[PDB]
Amino acid sequence: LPADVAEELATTAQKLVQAGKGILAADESTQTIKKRFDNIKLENTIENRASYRDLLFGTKGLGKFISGAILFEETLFQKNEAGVPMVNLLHNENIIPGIKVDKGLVNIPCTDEEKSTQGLDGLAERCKEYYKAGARFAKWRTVLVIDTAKGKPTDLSIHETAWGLARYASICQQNRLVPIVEPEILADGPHSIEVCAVVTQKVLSCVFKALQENGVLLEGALLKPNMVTAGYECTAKTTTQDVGFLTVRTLRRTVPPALPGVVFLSGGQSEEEASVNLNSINALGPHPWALTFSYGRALQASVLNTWQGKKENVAKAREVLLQRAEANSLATYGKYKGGAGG
Amino acid sequence: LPADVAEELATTAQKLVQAGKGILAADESTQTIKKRFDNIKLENTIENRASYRDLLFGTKGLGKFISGAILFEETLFQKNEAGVPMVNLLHNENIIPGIKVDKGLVNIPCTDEEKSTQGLDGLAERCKEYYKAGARFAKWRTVLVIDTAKGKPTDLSIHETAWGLARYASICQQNRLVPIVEPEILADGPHSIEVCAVVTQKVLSCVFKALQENGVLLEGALLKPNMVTAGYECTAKTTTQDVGFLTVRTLRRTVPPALPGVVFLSGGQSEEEASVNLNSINALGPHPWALTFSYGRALQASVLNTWQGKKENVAKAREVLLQRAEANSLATYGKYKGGAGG
Amino acid sequence: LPADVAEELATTAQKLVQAGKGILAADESTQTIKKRFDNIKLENTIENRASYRDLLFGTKGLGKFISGAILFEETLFQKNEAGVPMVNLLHNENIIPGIKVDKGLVNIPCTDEEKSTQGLDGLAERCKEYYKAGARFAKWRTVLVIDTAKGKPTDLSIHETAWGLARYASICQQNRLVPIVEPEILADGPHSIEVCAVVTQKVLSCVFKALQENGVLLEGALLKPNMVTAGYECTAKTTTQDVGFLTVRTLRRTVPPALPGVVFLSGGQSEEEASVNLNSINALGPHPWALTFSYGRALQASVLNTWQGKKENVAKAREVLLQRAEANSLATYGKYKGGAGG
Amino acid sequence: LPADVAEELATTAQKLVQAGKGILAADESTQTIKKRFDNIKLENTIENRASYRDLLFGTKGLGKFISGAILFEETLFQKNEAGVPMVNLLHNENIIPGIKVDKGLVNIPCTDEEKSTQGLDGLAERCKEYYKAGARFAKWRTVLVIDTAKGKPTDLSIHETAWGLARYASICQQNRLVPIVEPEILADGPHSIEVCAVVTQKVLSCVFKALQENGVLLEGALLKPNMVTAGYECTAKTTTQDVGFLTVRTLRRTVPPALPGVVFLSGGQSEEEASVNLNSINALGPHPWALTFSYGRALQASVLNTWQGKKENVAKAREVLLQRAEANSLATYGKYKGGAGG
Repeated sequence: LPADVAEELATTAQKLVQAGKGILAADESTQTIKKRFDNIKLENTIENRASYRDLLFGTKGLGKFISGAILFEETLFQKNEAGVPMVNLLHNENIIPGIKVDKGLVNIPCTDEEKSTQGLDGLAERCKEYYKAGARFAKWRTVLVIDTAKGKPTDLSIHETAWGLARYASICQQNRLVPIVEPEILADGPHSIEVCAVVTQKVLSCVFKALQENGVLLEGALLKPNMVTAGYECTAKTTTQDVGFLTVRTLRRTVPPALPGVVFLSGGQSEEEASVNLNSINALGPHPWALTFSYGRALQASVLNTWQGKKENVAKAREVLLQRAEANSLATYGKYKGGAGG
Repeated sequence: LPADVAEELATTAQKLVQAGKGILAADESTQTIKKRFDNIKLENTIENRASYRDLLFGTKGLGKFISGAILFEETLFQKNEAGVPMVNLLHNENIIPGIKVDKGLVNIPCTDEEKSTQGLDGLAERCKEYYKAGARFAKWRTVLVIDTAKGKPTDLSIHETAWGLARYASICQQNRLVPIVEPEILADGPHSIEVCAVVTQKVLSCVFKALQENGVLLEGALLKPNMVTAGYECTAKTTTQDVGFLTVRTLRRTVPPALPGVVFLSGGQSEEEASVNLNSINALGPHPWALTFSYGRALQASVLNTWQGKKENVAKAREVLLQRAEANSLATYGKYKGGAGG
Repeated sequence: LPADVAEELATTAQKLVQAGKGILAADESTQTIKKRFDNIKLENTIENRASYRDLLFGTKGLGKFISGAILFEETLFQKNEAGVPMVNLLHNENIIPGIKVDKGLVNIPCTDEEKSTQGLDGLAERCKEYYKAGARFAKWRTVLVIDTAKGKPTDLSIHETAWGLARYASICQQNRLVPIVEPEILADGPHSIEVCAVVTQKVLSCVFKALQENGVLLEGALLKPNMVTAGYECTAKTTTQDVGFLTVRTLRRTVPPALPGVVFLSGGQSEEEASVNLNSINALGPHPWALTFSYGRALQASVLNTWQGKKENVAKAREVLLQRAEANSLATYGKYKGGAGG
Repeated sequence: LPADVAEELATTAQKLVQAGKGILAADESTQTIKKRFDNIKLENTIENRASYRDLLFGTKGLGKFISGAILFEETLFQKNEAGVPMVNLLHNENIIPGIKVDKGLVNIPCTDEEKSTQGLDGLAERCKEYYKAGARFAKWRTVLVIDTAKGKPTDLSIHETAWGLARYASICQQNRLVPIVEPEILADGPHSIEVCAVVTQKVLSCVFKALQENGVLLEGALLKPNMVTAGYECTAKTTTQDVGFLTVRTLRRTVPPALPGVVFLSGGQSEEEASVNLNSINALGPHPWALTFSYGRALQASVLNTWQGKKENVAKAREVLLQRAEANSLATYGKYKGGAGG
């Protein structure tokens, strides 16, 4: 890898997880964002989306709590109503433009409907396309599922996820883009927080091994794993402390120090849950990597809520955004005392 | 895998390598065919290709020496000058329509220009599109290289190859399409035939393992490997006896009997050489699988040559096709005495 | 591997599974044989064992149904009461002396009591020791267990078994000894004959892959797998035909033609069950390898029974031996009609 | 793994690499020590070794620079001339008793004389035997070699190494014994330091992966790798700065933070060089793990030299020990200024 691009990779990767800042994931596809909009009964118009992405990226002050924003293709190339290109709104607040570059989840034949992530085809060309658009980091999401009964996640699922992410990451780096390796394991099921730690540890082990095999520069890469948590169905009352501990443990057991940081994913956690947990993790003293956030839902839920599509509520909702952005910023320093919303 | 599709895959896989028949590869992309045409100084027009494909698939009597013909997308959906759909010319002569599903070779980042075969994005839908259009089996080509000095093929190559193929092969089988797993090792370089056997043995072992890992029904699939030959620069005069022995050996050492047959590839072998070799192979007593051919160049060279585009030479050319196509048919039984051309 | 030793390996491996002959496993350790003896209330004296091994190996005519006898260390070096060395009794009846060379099963730390096989330490020296004693083939037994609920056999179990056998086999060959690779999967449990086929296929896949990695000459090796059968607890009434089919399928799906033969293991099957099943397997037409037996209990049960330790019953029991030896010999040709005992 | 043993392993692992202390390797086998003694023309008698070990473990004040000392079986159970048990000399100076558990290197069949470390047979029982005798941690040494031309280290080596270590490491941990995973890559050959980094990175990656696969509690174990240096024939004058950088890099790229520390090995480095290098390493700011030493030769050379066996030189020699032992202690803090000998 050219010493220049390499140096670039390392720089942005490190800038992406600088002290007190996380990444806002506003990369919802036209489909998923529809889901988000439906909750506030908003019409999934191109105008509505543009107004939304403009609401987030235009929030004056967002640059202190956000290091980078993961953008969806559309948004990466669009402008708001007043002709201001979205990436410029980011630049205004010193936020780094990012771009989701995977073409979605499909099933693996001969597995009980376990996902595979499309995107490798043409990815290299797209990367350049995006860099020119002003993007500096990319994201590719995979989905693993725990089901002790049905033996999930199977080795094929794990191997597939390992190799895919690896291939993808090796490509982005070639094209001056820092890869956010996202091997998400879904909390779905009655599995306990212990199983989650075990499965999460196994997966990450495989992941990094694949990264090694393909030659992914860890120093110019980021990991976006699921925090260790109980299954959605597990009645056993686990505490935020367990979450933090078990998570930090499994990470220390797998993630080499070369990796600049870990940008956590809220998954199905509530906005507060994510803030607290993230906090309880950093609360656990000095870690060898940054343990920040890459929150989307956990950062947008109330925003999208209080907005209701009605521009009359734009400012009001922009505050809500900073409210959550600051919570998670302090949570970075283990300084978030539950209060910025519930 | 549904008992119905399984049975079908098994059926066509076995039909595709029936006694005495091989596969005709006429799936040349617009670019590659251009190269072929350039030799006879023919213009790479749509009409010219149409006439050429038509010339091949029209050859009355072709069905006795040809089980199936690998078509390129275009040819799979086109007709000849007289409005006759190309697939129909095949049906006429009882030939099975095949389709090349790989979207091309690309480089693996962090390897000395080693390839990665594009395709998996969409492949499922495309497979359906093709099945409807009368495609029964598919093709995917991977390119490995031997370079002892530079340590090629690297594990990354061999790995990417294995997983790529297996990924494709499973998708195809899901969509009633028999997959021809093509792990081609370029005979380029001064490597000896002994090294070719070793490397090939390795490569195959890794491939079949990935096939297993992904759930590729061997009984409903086929393999198109290179024959065990010396390198293009190996001054060591090796015999066709050697080619036959080593090849049969490395195959017995790696291919499970559940695999219907091996459709050999000519590569850079002269039409006669490919025939001779394929004969030397089959000559080695009964084998657990069919050791047939899936030639393209070693079948078309003389035809395209004698044709010169001039329709005035159509039948003259077609004769040459049957000349070769029969040569190899006998080679199948080990009954080919070097004579059908040189 | 020296062409001479290699040639030797191939020869004995092929001689070991010649037409109509199987291998008698009389390699019970002082512990296990105690178990066998207890059933007839025999004292586990050295004299008793010697009388026993002498009863088997002395049976005039045993050389037609037995190609080789797997011996336990002791027996390999002992003589009978009249000073006749055991290996000489074998030579008399043209039976090839074999030797169990693994030091037993221990557990794998961090697995639910899954076995690991000791023996690698010093194995090479022992091999020579044994060859000098007149042994030509060796055996090393591993034990895998199916438990869908507890996810057994785990990958660690499978990987361990794969690598161990591999290491062992590569050593024996070096020392002029043909290795009988035995990856036994126990029928214990409520798993169905379908699961057994699936698990057995997975395991064999891994096994042969490891063999490849270590460089085990398949042509000078033998496999001793468990037949595909229902779990001991599975109430679902399976037929001998299913057993035969499913077994042959999984074998064709994994075992390369290079492997000279497969010497089946009776495990917990009754003497007849083993004869019938073995028969129903060969009944399934021409196979690419020998599918013979390596029966021990299935060959000794009635012998040890009718003998009762009382020499007055030696001849009577010797007949019983041939009775079973012939059953399984015909079963080799798919010619065993249930009758030689029940 | 029991919470009690887990805690213990974790404890001693962390104690074994406490600030400023390293490990003294005096586990030399009767044969290797003979070599050492031959240099000072001393007779390899039982008494001589006893006096030598006694000289080392008696050094009043040694405990400040030495956390633990790797003993050979003999020394672990012997006493000095005055009847004082060797382990007691250690306890006196608060040094932790360690034991080498590997039964020696052997060749891997079908590799150009690459090693395989014996031991696993019995290791469990022996571990108990040793724990009782006061052994708290253990040692196992694997030897890999770099030979770009002959493609060394082969995957078979790297694999066997990884699985061997992990197998041992898990057994030790079961029996309250902290395992020192020793993947030594011989600096032999003209390979550059860049290649050493690459190969080392690879090797470590594979090792930690096997450790994971086997369930080796990283927190209760330690690693003894080679430092990243150039080959014995590499005329390219590399600096200690380079050694320090590359080494720190390849480690950050492969070692999870859960691993307490890295106990470096001198190999063929001169006492001073090992000190300098180890200093250049620690000099590179704070690290997530302890980058201490586990020297043997680089600690004993001058001592054994100045001793000449003549007890008349005992104290004179002991001073030299503390001379070096302190050198490295400061090297630990990056405070060693080249002066304690040359």
